[PDB]
Amino acid sequence: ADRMSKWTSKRGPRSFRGRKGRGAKGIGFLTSGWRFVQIKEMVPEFVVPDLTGFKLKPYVSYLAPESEETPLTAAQLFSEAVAPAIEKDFKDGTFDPDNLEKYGFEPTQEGKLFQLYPRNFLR
Amino acid sequence: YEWGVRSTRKSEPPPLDRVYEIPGLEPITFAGKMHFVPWLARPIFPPWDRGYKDPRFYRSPPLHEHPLYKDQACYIFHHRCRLLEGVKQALWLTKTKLIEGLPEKVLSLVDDPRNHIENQDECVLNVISHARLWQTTEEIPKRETYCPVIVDNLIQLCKSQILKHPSLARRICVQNSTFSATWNRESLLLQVRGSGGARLSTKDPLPTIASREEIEATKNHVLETFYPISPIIDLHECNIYDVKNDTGFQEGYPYPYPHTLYLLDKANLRPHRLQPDQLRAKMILFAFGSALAQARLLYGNDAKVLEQPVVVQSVGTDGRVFHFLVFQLNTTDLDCNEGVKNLAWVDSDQLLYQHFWCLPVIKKRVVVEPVGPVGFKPETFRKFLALYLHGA
Amino acid sequence: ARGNEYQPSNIKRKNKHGWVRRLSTPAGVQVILRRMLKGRKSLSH
Amino acid sequence: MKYMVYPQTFALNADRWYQYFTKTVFLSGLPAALRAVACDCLLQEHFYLRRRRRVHRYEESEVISLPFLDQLVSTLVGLLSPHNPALAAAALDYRCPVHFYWVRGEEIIPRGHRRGRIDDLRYQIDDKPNNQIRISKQLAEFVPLDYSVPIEIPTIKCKPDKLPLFKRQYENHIFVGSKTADPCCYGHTQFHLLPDKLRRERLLRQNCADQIEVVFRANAIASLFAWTGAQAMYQGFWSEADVTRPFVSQAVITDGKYFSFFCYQLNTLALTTQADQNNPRKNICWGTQSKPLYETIEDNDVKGFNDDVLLQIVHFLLNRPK
Amino acid sequence: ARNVVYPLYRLGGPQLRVFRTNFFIQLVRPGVAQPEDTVQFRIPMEMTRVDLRNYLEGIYNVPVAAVRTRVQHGSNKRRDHRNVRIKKPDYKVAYVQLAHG
Amino acid sequence: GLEEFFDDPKNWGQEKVKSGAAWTCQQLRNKSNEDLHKLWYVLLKERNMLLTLEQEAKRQRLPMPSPERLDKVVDSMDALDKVVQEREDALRLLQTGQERARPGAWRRDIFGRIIWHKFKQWVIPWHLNKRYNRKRFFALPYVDHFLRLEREKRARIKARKENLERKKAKILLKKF
RNA sequence: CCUCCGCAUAAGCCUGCGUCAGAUCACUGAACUGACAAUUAACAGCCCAAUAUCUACAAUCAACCAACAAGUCAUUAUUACCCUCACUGUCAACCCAACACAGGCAUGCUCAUAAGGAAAGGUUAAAAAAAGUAAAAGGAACUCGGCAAAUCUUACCCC
RNA sequence: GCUACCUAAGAACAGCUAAAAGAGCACACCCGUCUAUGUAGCAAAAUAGUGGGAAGAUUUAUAGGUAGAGGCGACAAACCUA
RNA sequence: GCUAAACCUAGCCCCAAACCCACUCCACCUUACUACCACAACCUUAGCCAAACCAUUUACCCAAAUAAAGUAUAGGCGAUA
Ligand SMILES: [Mg+2]
Ligand SMILES: [Mg+2]
Ligand SMILES: [Mg+2]
Ligand SMILES: [Mg+2]
Ligand SMILES: [Mg+2]
Ligand SMILES: [Mg+2]
Ligand SMILES: [Mg+2]
Ligand SMILES: [Mg+2]
Ligand SMILES: [Mg+2]
Ligand SMILES: [Mg+2]
Ligand SMILES: [Mg+2]
Ligand SMILES: [Mg+2]
Ligand SMILES: [Mg+2]
Ligand SMILES: [Mg+2]
Ligand SMILES: [Mg+2]
Ligand SMILES: [Mg+2]
Ligand SMILES: [Mg+2]
Ligand SMILES: [Mg+2]
Repeated sequence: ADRMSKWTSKRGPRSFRGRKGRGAKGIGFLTSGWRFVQIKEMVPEFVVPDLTGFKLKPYVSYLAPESEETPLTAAQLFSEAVAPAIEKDFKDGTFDPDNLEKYGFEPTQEGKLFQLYPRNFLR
Repeated sequence: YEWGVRSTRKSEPPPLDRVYEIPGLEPITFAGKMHFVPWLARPIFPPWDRGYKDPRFYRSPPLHEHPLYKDQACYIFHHRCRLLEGVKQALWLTKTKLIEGLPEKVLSLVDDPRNHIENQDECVLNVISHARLWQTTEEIPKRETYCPVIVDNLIQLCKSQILKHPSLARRICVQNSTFSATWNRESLLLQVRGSGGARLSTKDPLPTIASREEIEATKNHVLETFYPISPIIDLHECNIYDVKNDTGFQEGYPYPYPHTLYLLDKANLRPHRLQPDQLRAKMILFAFGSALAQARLLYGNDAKVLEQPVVVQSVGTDGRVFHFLVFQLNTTDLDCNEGVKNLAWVDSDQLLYQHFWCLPVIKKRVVVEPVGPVGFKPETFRKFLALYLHGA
Repeated sequence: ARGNEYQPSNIKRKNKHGWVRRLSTPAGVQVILRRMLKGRKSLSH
Repeated sequence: MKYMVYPQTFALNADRWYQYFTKTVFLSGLPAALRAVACDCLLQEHFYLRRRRRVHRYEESEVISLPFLDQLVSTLVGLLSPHNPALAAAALDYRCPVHFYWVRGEEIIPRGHRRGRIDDLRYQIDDKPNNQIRISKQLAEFVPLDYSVPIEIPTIKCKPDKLPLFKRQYENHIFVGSKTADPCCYGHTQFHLLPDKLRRERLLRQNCADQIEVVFRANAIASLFAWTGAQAMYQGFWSEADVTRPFVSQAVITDGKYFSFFCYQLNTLALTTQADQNNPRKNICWGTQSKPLYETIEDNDVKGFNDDVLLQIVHFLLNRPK
Repeated sequence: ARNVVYPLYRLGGPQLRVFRTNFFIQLVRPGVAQPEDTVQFRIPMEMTRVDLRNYLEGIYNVPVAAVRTRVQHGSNKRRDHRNVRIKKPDYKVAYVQLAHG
Repeated sequence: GLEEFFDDPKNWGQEKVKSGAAWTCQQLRNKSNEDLHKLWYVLLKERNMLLTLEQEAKRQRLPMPSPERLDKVVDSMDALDKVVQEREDALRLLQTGQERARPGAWRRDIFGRIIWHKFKQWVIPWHLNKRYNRKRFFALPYVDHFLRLEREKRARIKARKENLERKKAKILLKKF
């Protein structure tokens, strides 16, 4: 006879308490006789770098001078990545409206391991 | 009168939107927004195929599409088959004549008092009492618990005679082994697939019981027939099969000879348990199958009368009633009814004990019958030992 | 003796007065709609 | 409410704890054509007998390893029956359960309506060994009672719960493999096969490479104490009326490739706090490292069959009551 | 990582990875007497014991032998001036048994 | 090791720890892509230390040495995440012209209100999905009256707000 | 001195007599407030590739016998199939009756306890009232009626 | 989620006599004959004692169904959240 | 002398003007707030009440305020419309 409390896996009868969980992402499946099969590949792997000889530390010196905040946009990214290559190739006759893929553009995301839309990677 | 009422079946899909009929135009459907709405038309979807294979979500080919599919129907006899006519049917299929009682050779084995084990009666009763009363924690053990354990202990008991007989060192008992044997009878294709544990395996084949004169005498006898029952009734009628004769072992297996097949009826329910007649049928076909498999291995795939017959024997039990069979396969040309016939000696309804009391019966505060086996007879164990000591 | 008419269970509570039970019929939908307009914090069990 | 003691356990360092519960000192060491029959059983399961349904890697321990161990025990006992007349008459069981129930130590209930009352800890061990051999006459002891040893019983600081161990209430059982009315009450040898969950290559996958020997050891101590413990009870001995002779049994624990051997002597059932207060007498368990029986099996032969392992199986079977 | 949509896997897929992991840990002093090898942790709900194993041995190079978890229920008994229940949040507790003794 | 869940023993229970300023978004933008990834784990370990330190103070019933550190650390990582997010977002625009990483649609729930429905991933196509087809992404007519009442309600609240604004200005004029 | 209660599971409830500090029929305290702790899976939940195809004979110690209301439990053929122990429940003196209510409340084990409990705030010994125990001689004379207490009867009539 | 009835899949019934039964005595359980207490009570129907049944048309746990111009009913105008 | 008493401002009401909000990450129609597998919507309002009962009947928002006009007309030619 309570409506206002949050509904949880603690709360039902036996069957109910089995079915619901907390938020944890499942990492396998079940087979006959309730045997759990784990898939190694479904388990997230921590991609953790080498920290040896690394100068950056978690806090910053106050002695550092202040600079104006300017966020990143597509326009300026194009200007400081693609634009110099394009204009340099515009000077000669190497540039082409077709096959501009040389500059880093891709027609499709289908083949890629890291597909941008829809996103297929974690963080 | 057709079966399956109308309400239970999958409902006939609703009639198509009338827009689809008009040849000029294509309908506006709710395909575009990826959900149902009632006002737009129902789209027709092209059938879908998962491009990759996934084991859990697998759909098998139609039955014609399987590689092993054949127009000619093979009939398979397995462990769960139950013959309608029993031994009568079994004999027909295996082309055999039965003889009541065991062979004289095996009965002569328990003739001498020497071959008897020390404290035979004491031991046998102990086996029954261990299996049937003292076994587990709970008071009254069930059949599937007591049936294999009683046989295991009776095998152990016979196996103690190694002291007396060195020949017993030349055998093993194997579990979870399988045989396959295929033949023809009036150009019906039949295949026996034998499953189940407790196969007695020896380095040496059994010598033949019956003489060549006996084998020649079988020719005059005619196989018994039953009408209007077909001899193929109660066998798994199969269109998808492969023909193979298998002894269940790879080439160069030590102990490759089938001495005895032990068969159990470890079923709790009466309807689940085979009838006595039906069980004797099962062991005939199994013994035949095991003998025929071995015959095909070393004598080839030809249909002929063998110069030296193969002997296999079998024991079938429920834990209480025992059936003993000796089988002799002397011929492989089985397609025609007339000629040389295989041989079978059978003893049936030989029960080890009449009843068993787990708990003492008290009527008016006095014990009518005490705990234990009731109506025990040792002659059935003698027969069991006789079959064990054969070929030793 | 009376008063103990409520003999509780989670299964029964949910199958009778739950969100899925509510949305199952148009009548129930309107029940939810009402509670939303009134500003109830419990729309259903 | 009793603790459920699991003989075959995933608990880290579970040998230490089991020694506490049973008051057991663990000691390192011990107190022909058989090769042909041994390797033939290996080849039977692995090679010679062909399988209709394909063998999965999870099912291999139950379908390959288990029927192998079934086979080896039954053959060796029959073959050695002329050597040892005891084994001729001996009864052997396949997957028969064994139960023992004892009390050791006390607690004060921390919370509830019974808070601050004295209570005793109950331990129940239920085990189903793959094979066991029972005899009518007791085996002779290894060492006498009051056999002082200069090695201390392990003591656990915290609650028994902190090693993952759980309390449950059910039927309290003493059982030797058969009921009381069976004359073969005394215990010869147990054969255990470890579950596929406690396999060594899985244990190498977790960082716990040092725990492979713990699993073997822990199984022995618990299951043997249970078995001898139960036998002593069938002779009328219990907590207050402690044993007047030693009760001995021996065990063979395997994973199908690696074999361990153990001998157990039970000297005392005085485990209850009141009984234990003044009693220097201890239970003793002997054991050795796991050794591979065979290196590998390819086609039709076994590579690097180690004979001494097979003989240690023989030497245990050869033991007879005097 | 938590509060992100995990990309689906089909057989023969690429190995799922995280590069920056939302999970944050506290190592806490146990309220009950423990074995010396056992150490206690407060853990995000959505974290698994598999995750915590990998987390510790990955980032901290701590070899672990065994991990067991449980979900601690925070009390909802407390009430404010407006007589409304104040919920103390539920958290996950992970016990880690270290390896190599 | 497990030891690095705690800071340097020399500064244990020191009442005050001198700590640096939180990283700025600008500073992090100058930093390399790979280097941000490395810095991010440096910030991870630091967070966990401070979180365990928070809890230990809470247990001992003592004040934390420098609680503001935690805030700084948090902010730095917020900043870092934002910086990285920006890069991904930028690249998406240049490659696909999609503003949102996860696909979705404007839909009409049964309550007749317009929602941004986010998609989920499935193995099978939508028409074959039993659970998905159970959902109603449309409003039947009976809902329209409620939509009216809802609107009217919103209007009332708004009207009330406006009035009070004016009234307040009036009294503020009489006092000044 | 009492125990027809207890211990456990289920069902229901949701931190609801653990620790520490203030604070207030009874302690100036606790079943009050705040802060801090805790319940670790082996038990239990959470399952299963496909298309055909199989499945006449109860249970009751299942034996003899005996029925009627006719009964909880089985596959085979071929194809496909190699990775492992994840997730959730686990506390308490507790639930439904507005209440710390002589009421309600399923199963297992203990059938009297090894477990769990306390009828008397202090006194005095009035009346009337409630529940007992005993009672000379008599034995229904009481009363609508042997109601009640007793005692632990017999023969009928109406329906 | 009470109660009336049904559906699915369960569970319970000691001891003693009985030619063996919708049998008899009699626990647990289910019901409520008669008396007294209670009557803002322990209780919006209880308690103490005494009684009826207690292997059956029995009792009972779980889930589902039938809805008011109606349901359900071994008909009491009974029951369908005091 | 206790218990008390006393307060002005939160806000709100009716107008006018003007056509409104639908919203970081995650989750949410299965037992909502739960990562992850082969049916469908449109269908005369009735009644209280008035008629001193009641039975035909009895005002109810339809797109310019005023006036035409409570007029023509309808109605158990009556209530009334
Ligand atoms: Mg009920
Ligand atoms: Mg758990
Ligand atoms: Mg389990
Ligand atoms: Mg007590
Ligand atoms: Mg009192
Ligand atoms: Mg008084
Ligand atoms: Mg008086
Ligand atoms: Mg008198
Ligand atoms: Mg009179
Ligand atoms: Mg008178
Ligand atoms: Mg009377
Ligand atoms: Mg009725
Ligand atoms: Mg009766
Ligand atoms: Mg009666
Ligand atoms: Mg009437
Ligand atoms: Mg009447
Ligand atoms: Mg009127
Ligand atoms: Mg009037």
